[PDB]
Amino acid sequence: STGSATTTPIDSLDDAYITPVQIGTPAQTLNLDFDTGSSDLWVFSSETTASEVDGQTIYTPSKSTTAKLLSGATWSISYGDGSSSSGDVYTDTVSVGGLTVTGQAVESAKKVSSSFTEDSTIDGLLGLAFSTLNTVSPTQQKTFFDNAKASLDSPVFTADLGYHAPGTYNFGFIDTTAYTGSITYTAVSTKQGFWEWTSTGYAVGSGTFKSTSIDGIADTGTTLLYLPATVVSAYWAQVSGAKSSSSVGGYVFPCSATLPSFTFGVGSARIVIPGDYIDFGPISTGSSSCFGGIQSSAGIGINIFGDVALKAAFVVFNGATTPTLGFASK
Repeated sequence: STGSATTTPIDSLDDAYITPVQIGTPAQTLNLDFDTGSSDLWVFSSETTASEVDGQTIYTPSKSTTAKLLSGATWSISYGDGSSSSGDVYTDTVSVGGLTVTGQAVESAKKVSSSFTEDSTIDGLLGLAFSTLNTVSPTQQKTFFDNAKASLDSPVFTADLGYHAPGTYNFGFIDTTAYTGSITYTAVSTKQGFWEWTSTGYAVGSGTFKSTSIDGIADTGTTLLYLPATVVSAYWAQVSGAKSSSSVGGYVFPCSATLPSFTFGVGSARIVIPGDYIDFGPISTGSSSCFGGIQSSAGIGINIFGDVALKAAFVVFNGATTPTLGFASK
């Protein structure tokens, strides 16, 4: 089997991407944030505290003939941005882009933090990291990908995120028309439950490539590119007037700037992030100070190849017995 679904930016900055997912019988379609940095499929639901719902579409298990309470199971998750959610669990039929999993754990939110409530466009998350990070207790649950894997033509999914445009998540096949040149594959460590890999270095603009190992995670659920302070300082030093602002929470730059590109290494290959992808616009409405899309990972504890980086590539998440990651230009 295979699946193919379009993923759409939630706003004009590509802050996140939503992908329609069918849950239950008859189908209830919710727009979920596919997140390769976590491993829970959770949804706004008929059980979510009413004051914490503001415009989201909810899953109502009582209206699904295939829903079954997973008795005794609870979940609770906290994300790197400080947001959180928790609740109980049902199993139900879940389909993405024509690919159907029966008995998928659907984690029903009883509580969500304010950032979730305030984002009316995101109806929940669909985790695509390794199932060892799943938070369901006392019986840990498998991700949608893990459940689908054995039925897939090939044990892979791909992320093809758009810049200010829709893109695609495919399951079970590699669309050879969706990228240019060849795919370069690189080793993955699953030790921390993430799609963790080591970039071979970077360049700023038309500058020379610096060969240096940068361990980080491929994370579709993080907006920005978070890298070591040395690397980030070298990038922003090439933008007149750019500075790190503790008051704003990272690097800002004059909105009048033209940003240089940023290149990262994948083995001997190179992925170029155009300067425009690094512009996240005014820090507040009407400001002439703009927020940067490359920020320091210092104090996160891990480097994160988020959407800024991933949307510059066609990315293969290879879930074979020995997982790997592939990157192609597009």
